[PDB]
Amino acid sequence: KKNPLKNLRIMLKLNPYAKTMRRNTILRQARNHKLRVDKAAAAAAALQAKS
Amino acid sequence: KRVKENDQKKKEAKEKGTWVQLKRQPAPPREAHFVRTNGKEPELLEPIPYEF
Amino acid sequence: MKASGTLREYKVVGRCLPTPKCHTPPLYRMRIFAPNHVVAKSRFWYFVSQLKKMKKSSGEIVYCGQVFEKSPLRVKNFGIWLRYDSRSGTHNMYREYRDLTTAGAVTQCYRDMGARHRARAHSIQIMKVEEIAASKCRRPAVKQFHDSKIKFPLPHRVLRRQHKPRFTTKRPNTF
Amino acid sequence: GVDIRHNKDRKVRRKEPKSQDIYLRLLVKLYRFLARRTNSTFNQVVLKRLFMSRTNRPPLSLSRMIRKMKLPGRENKTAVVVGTITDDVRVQEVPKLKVCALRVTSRARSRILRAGGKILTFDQLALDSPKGCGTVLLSGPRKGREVYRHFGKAPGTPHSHTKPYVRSKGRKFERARGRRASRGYKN
Amino acid sequence: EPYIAWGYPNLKSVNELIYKRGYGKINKKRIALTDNALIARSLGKYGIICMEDLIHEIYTVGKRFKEANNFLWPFKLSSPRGGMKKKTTHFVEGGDAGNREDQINRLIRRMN
Amino acid sequence: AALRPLVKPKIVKKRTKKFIRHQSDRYVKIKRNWRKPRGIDNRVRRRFKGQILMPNIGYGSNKKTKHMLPSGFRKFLVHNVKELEVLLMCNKSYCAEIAHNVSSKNRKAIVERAAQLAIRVTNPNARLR
RNA sequence: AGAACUGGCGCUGCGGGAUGAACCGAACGCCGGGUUAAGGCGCCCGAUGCCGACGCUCAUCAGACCCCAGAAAAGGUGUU
RNA sequence: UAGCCCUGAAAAUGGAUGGCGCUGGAGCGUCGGGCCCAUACCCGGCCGUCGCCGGCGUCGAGAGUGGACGGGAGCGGCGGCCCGGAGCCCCGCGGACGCUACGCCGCGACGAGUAGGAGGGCCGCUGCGGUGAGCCUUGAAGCCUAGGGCGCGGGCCCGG
Ligand SMILES: [Mg+2]
Ligand SMILES: [Mg+2]
Ligand SMILES: [Mg+2]
Repeated sequence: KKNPLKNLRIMLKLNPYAKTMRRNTILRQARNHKLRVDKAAAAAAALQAKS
Repeated sequence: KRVKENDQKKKEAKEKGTWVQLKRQPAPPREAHFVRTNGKEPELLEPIPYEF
Repeated sequence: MKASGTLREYKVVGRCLPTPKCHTPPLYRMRIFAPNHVVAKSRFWYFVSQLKKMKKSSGEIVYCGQVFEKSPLRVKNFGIWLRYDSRSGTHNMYREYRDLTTAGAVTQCYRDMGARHRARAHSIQIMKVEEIAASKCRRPAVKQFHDSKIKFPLPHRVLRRQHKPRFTTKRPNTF
Repeated sequence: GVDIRHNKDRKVRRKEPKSQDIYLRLLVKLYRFLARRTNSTFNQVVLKRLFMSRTNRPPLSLSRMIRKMKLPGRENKTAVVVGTITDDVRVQEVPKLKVCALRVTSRARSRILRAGGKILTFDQLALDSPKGCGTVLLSGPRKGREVYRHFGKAPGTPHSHTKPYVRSKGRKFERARGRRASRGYKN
Repeated sequence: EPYIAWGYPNLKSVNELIYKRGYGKINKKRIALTDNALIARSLGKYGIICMEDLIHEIYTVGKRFKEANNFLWPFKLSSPRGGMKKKTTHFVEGGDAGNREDQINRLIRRMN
Repeated sequence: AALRPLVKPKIVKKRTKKFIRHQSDRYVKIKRNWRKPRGIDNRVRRRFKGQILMPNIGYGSNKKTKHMLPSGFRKFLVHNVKELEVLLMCNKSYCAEIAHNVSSKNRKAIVERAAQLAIRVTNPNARLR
């Protein structure tokens, strides 16, 4: 019994939606990382362009 | 009563066709109701001093 | 109740099951201090069953939320009321402390009644914790901290042993 | 290791026969192949009649056999008994049934053949019907023994019906007190 | 309740257990579940042929909750890696033996 | 060493110390052969900590390595020329011992035959001149 | 000394209670890694060598952890 | 009034929070985060026992979770100058192991024990009917050995 949740393609042998459950949420926490570097820099370099 | 009584209902849904659950169950855990505090506020109490 | 760790102030409201004899029971309310939300909804049904004909298999609660302070950084004078058991009898007691929130005072009461009167945290019943303002405090131990332009030094300072040279050639000085 | 009830984990039934019979082993080795290979249950009944004991293989007399095969629906089936066939002198007329059994006695297998039957053995039954298709398996009276009439509650309890052990049936042997009301008690 | 400890498990602590520590009884033995085939040959007569269809019926208490829960071998969990608290008295009394009312999700992770 | 068998596994033996009898050291009326203690008081049967261990079936060695010699073979003692030839289909797995009751003249042919059949004799150099 | 309900020693080791029949944990094939239970963590003795938290406490008879191993009434402008 | 402390508080070998010792605690109370280890629990190994089994298909020609067919009629796709039909291989004559069936393999769960009850013994000693074209004065039995091993054990084999 190779462990599910710790290697891939054993989750997927038992749950095929679990891969597209994974690359639907790595996208919304890599695009939300870009949304917290761009918006962060747009308020870290914002007042740094004031004074 | 619950065996003979059902007999008025096993050949009643026979001609009408359900899955009526004449078998019984224990008490289910209670359903999520939606309690009401119309007007007032919950009355505040607190335990009383020790006097003999 | 163990009062393990810091305490926490819960509000619990609660009523009893809808009867044929009476609809809409009044849904009473308390203010429980407990280290998590399970002990709050287990001492709630302790203080209720001493005061009404409600017991936990004949009544349900609808709300157990952490109620917490409106000024966590404003120093306050707390004055509370106890009902602790002693060995010989049980006793009504007033008591004051000085901390930044009510859960910082009732924690300091169980640590105080444990120190001075050997009461374990199961035999003790809070009646009501509210602040009073300054210059209404009865306790003279708290009362001396109510003076602006206060100054006192730090005499005889010692800590952090074995941290340095468990074996050194430099005598420590109190300072 | 939770369960103190470990005393029943070993099932007690036979796995091999305790005999040293080199012809009975070649009938188990036939049928324990046929037990696990054929998708039937007749081959898993006649297999388990293979082990066990000589007490549990009672002699099936010939007149129970021709009584339990005159019934409706037993017109052309073979008689099966793991166990011996003796004859009855009690019965006169014998129909021409087809039988199959270990060890038919000699005064029985000539009162069978003269009526027009045929005795079979369990090698020419497997080549006849592997599935057991279209046969009747029979059984003798295993609780007809003189042993199974000493067995009951106890011979001195109320009712009892147990036949207590005596070395010589007659007067003055277990008929004095407890066995009649005039002396002692009526059990 | 002096001998047990229970609460209300959430979804991933009903998900952690079936995958990592689930084991199915086939007739009488406990074998690693590992393949959707080993549920469908046993219990597709009720309608849950795959792995995550078992976990609907065991998380939402379903129509076939008896036939799903009696299918599973009991969870041979491990000793916790945070210690425990006094083990004998109630969880209300500062122990941990009784009803703990969804705090069980903090405990199941240490048990596994 | 040259005769070089088939696979030789990792021979692990669970215990290398040879079970001795309780009160073996203290007398010579009790030899070291094992006899299990069946007293009422004694603490080897009752099995306290730090005392004489006693055999049970958990010390049973591996089913693929039981009776293996550390050379890699399994011994099989022979007596003459003919019953050395029963071993010709096991020349890579089983080895021949020669019994002590063999003389030194008949130990000369069955050590030369065991090279034409390529069979390891454990003692090829025994009771020679 | 004698009974009732359950458990245990008797038949049973193992970690703990300094040692111990019954107490608290836990019941045993032979072992490698992991984690805990009752317990503990100055030195014997594996582990507080944490910059632990808040107090109480001076004993010219201190106190120190279930059963469990030496105590009460009454009294103290000791002290909280 | 109640916590700590003291008076109340006397027994015989020299003595007992276990000892040493301990007083910004190595004492008492209420608590936090760590940390140490049982034969407990988890993972894995190995052995045994129990349970449910598997192969006489050694059938490189056996394939079975449907096959022969066959005349009465068209589907596509194969041998075109719109007709469409057996290959019993043979360029290789080639293909490991195995099933003491009282044996071999698989999977799974359990493993304490006095009294007492049964199973196995290729444990051992003495004697007989068999049987090893068995063993030996080119040294059998017996005893000894800081010699080499095997079996968990009863015991055994070999060297000197
Ligand atoms: Mg005894
Ligand atoms: Mg003794
Ligand atoms: Mg015995």
